[PDB]
Amino acid sequence: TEKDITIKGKTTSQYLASVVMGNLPPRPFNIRMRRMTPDSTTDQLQNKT
Amino acid sequence: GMTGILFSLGASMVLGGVAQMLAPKARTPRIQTTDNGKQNTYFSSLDNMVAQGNVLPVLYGEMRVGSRVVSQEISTADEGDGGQVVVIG
Repeated sequence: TEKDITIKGKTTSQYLASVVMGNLPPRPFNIRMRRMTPDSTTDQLQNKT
Repeated sequence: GMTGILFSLGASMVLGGVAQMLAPKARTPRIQTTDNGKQNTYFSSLDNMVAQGNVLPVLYGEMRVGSRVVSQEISTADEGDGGQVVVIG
């Protein structure tokens, strides 16, 4: 894991946030992301990333 | 042969002052009306100038002073200095 992210706000607008990292490893590589909050089950929750 | 017309000049030099015969005396700057009534210093620049006409200056001790700005740029910052502590709310 290179970096974590947590958001604890309340909004209904599409909010975009930028996070930077320093690329120490050389050579072309791959980058991935994983969501820890489980997917929505009902329509009452819509936290989509 | 002979070398006439010595024409001693000890009197002429004093005509401009005697303290100048041992010290060249410090130069003085001019006064700009636009810069109110402030007096410009010849050895300090508190204001931060623009890196272009002004030659690369030199420092010789103390003197919190300005600079010659080379690049000014304003952008959008990141949320988090580093580490894993990246909370927002």
